[PDB]
Amino acid sequence: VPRGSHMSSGKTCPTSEVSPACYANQWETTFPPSDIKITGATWVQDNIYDVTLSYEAESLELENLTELKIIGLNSPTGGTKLVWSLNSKVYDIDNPAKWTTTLRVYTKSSADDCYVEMYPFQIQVDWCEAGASTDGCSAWKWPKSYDYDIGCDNMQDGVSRKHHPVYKWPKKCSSNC
Repeated sequence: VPRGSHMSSGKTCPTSEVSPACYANQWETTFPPSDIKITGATWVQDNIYDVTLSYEAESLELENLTELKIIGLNSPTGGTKLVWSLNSKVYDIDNPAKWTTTLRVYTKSSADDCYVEMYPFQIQVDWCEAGASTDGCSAWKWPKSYDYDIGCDNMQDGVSRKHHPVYKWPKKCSSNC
């Protein structure tokens, strides 16, 4: 089957087992609606996994986008993952409203220790500045800059200060545990 390392389908998680690490009766609902989630995971080694993050959110157009980045990431490759940046010359999405990126992440054991989960992080969005097109920006009914907070915080009574949970998946991406 594979002709080297890091090409093995056998370290890939069942997608049915990649799911929210927590649930809440109330999440933060500031800023445009979004759906932010992990859709796939692959075990690298130890507590390190490669994952696919999927982002969908009400947006302006690519031309209006100044910067779009994941920050606060607990990762062996560092805490920032820019997917678009006019300043830093990163051009890795086609549409701010719907995109995916891959992240290499550290994990911790979940409350069910058949699973692991990633650590909290933020997605920062910046529109309409610093060289971006201003076309449509006056009509935008939301702030030009904002953060989505991702995490399973220490809730009381099911009330979270985060917009969305972090995700969990089976330890080692095993199908059976």
